[PDB]
Amino acid sequence: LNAPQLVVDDYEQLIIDSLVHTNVVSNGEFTDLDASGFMRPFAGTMAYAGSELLYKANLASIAAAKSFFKNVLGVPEDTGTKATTTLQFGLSASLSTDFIVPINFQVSDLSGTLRFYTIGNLVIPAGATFGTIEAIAEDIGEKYNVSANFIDQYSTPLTYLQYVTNIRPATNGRSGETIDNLIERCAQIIRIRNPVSALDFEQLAELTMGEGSRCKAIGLLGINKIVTDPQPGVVHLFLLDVNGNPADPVTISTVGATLQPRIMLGTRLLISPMEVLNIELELIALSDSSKTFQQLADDILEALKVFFNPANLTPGEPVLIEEVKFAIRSVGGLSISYLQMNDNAINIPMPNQWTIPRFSYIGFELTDSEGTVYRDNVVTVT
Amino acid sequence: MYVYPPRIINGTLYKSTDLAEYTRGKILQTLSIVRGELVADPFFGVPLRLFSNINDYQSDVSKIQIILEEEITEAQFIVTGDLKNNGIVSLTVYWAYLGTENIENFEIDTSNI
Amino acid sequence: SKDAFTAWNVDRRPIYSRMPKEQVGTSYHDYIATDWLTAYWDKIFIECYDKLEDLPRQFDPLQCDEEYLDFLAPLCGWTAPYWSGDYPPESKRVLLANSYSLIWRDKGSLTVLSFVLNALFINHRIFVPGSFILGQSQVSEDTLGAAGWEFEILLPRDYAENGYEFRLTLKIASLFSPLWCKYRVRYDNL
Amino acid sequence: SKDAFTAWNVDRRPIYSRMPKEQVGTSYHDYIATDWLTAYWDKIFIECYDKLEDLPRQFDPLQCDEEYLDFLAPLCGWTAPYWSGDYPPESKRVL
Repeated sequence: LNAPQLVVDDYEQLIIDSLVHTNVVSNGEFTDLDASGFMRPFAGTMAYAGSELLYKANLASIAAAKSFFKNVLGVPEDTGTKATTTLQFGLSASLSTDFIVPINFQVSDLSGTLRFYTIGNLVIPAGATFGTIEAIAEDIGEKYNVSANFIDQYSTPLTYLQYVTNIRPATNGRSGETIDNLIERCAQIIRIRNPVSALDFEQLAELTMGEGSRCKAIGLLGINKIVTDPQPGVVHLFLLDVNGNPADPVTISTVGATLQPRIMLGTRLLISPMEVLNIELELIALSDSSKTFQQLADDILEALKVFFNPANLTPGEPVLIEEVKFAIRSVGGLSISYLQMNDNAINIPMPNQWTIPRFSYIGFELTDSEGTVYRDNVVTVT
Repeated sequence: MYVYPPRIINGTLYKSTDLAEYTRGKILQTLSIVRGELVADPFFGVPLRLFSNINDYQSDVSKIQIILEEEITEAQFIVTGDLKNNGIVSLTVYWAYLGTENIENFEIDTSNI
Repeated sequence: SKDAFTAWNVDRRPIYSRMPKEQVGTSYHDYIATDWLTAYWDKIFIECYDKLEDLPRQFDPLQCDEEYLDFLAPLCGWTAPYWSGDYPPESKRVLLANSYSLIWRDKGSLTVLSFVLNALFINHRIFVPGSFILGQSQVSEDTLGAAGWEFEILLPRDYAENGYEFRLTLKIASLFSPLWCKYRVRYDNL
Repeated sequence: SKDAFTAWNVDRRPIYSRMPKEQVGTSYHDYIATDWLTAYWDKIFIECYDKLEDLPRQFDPLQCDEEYLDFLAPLCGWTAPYWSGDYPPESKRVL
């Protein structure tokens, strides 16, 4: 139900009520309520100590909730992170022995306001002219987050040490966290879910592969990729790489290494490259002279590049000539008269469920009301 | 917040989280602007009278004190004037930040730029 | 008007330490009765303070005390069919500690089922039926294959047929194995 | 509080040139950060100023840019088939 209140609303009321109780218990014989009375200092001291105790109880309940978040939920409470960077120390000679930079070496910026300290001992091996180690800020706060090469001043010289810098910008410096951020971070843990359907299985793969890539998940499709032979507990994944090409073995392996700990018991995950069917277009259209020929060609080319973008294509689905005609006509300045897709004027069905279209060639034949003819051939392959 | 004097420190504008040095920057901004300098507010700024004999040399001190009192309500200001030898009139502005109770030292002062 | 730290942590008399003393000769601290009367309330307040200090520990299933395990179980999503008072407290600690990080996050996976079974001290092997077993199958003629939605839980001979371990692992498999998968609990032939 | 002519045409810093300068040592012009922070805004303002200055030119078909011929077409009364977007830019100017 509702959250109980731990603190007392009014402690003077508490003192008063304990003194009304001194009267009630004694049957109307204890009638002194002022500070000069015997009971009042005792009651007031108890009330004050109790106020401290209840404040500590409130703090303890808050801390218990935060401890549940940290241990059970796994969400630490951010009360301030000291920014960290990667210092590089560059020596002025190739020493025959190991150069030891001791722990807690202090470096600073030009102003001297910001001070970082190395978190460990730097051991530059013999014959090595530089070495890197992580350093941490002196205090929490966002003010320690600086760009690279701003943390270079060191007041304590070392022999053979030429320079000290930070190759990385200092990051992860925060002064605290509001309760709402902690609550949303805790709630994100509960929302964690494994892919169970085709769609989220594809989304998990595309997130790993990168933006511009596609995946397709087919159930019960065996290794041989035979539709008439269903194989129980099998989820075939077909991947199109970030560049639009079928995924290379490195991509297959890195997607598998990411999705293997996510399949449940009794499921076999298969990953295969997707297939591409090349679409060749020939177009004869009549311009309305509202645009130049080159502008029309460029606009149609961009519209078809968007239409055949892998993200806009569902693999295994036929390429409808009506949809291509609509995509071209949506440019506006033309009127399509003839369109041929792969030397035909019909829809192109795909050989199997795991083939995505990819258009590679278009032949422009544009005409205006004046009879001027603009001919071009654009090869869109990468 | 960005204190008055625009200085690019560590690649960015000097942003401070302490209100005492921000108030000090406000005092410096008010004293560094002459009435009429700004086009948006040509009445903001201290009134400057430079080339005149030193007879009513406390009136401008009082005016500066009043202007500092009205503009900056987070501090208490006392302005004193002294006459030097050649032509120098030495103004001393004693200010205390009401947020704090003791004098607050700033670490940007010791830093050399 | 003492600082709380001295009264609660140094003196450990949050009430008596706050009693008047400045006027020596006649003060509350000058009479032993004031010390005697406030002793019990100081002791009770200090006991409650120590309990409150230890309270954040009590929300950590690993380190906490056994009285809070059943209290924390609803917070981790464990209830009557999944949870049980009969569970050994060490198993309760292990199950509660890894509920959000491993169990509910990846429920249905082999790792989660094996982790739950190991938490209850049930030695087991999860075996997917297949035509090729690495232990004994021969390379020249045996064929590769898999079962699909089938698996088995094989237990050592130390456990008795349909004993505590068999039926406990049956319950755990029902609660954590995917519902559409066919499973069987058998004796490990190794 | 200086005049527009100086700030926009001579200084070409319509914002920075207006920052107070009188109190030497501690003033906006005494710190280079003030010059750096306002440089982009002065650049943008001067670019728009030059665009606005050339704007009256852009309404002369002979002198305007080709981007304004299609904009000036309805102004001159060319919307129906009389006008075409495939017309040569020079022919558009003459018409």
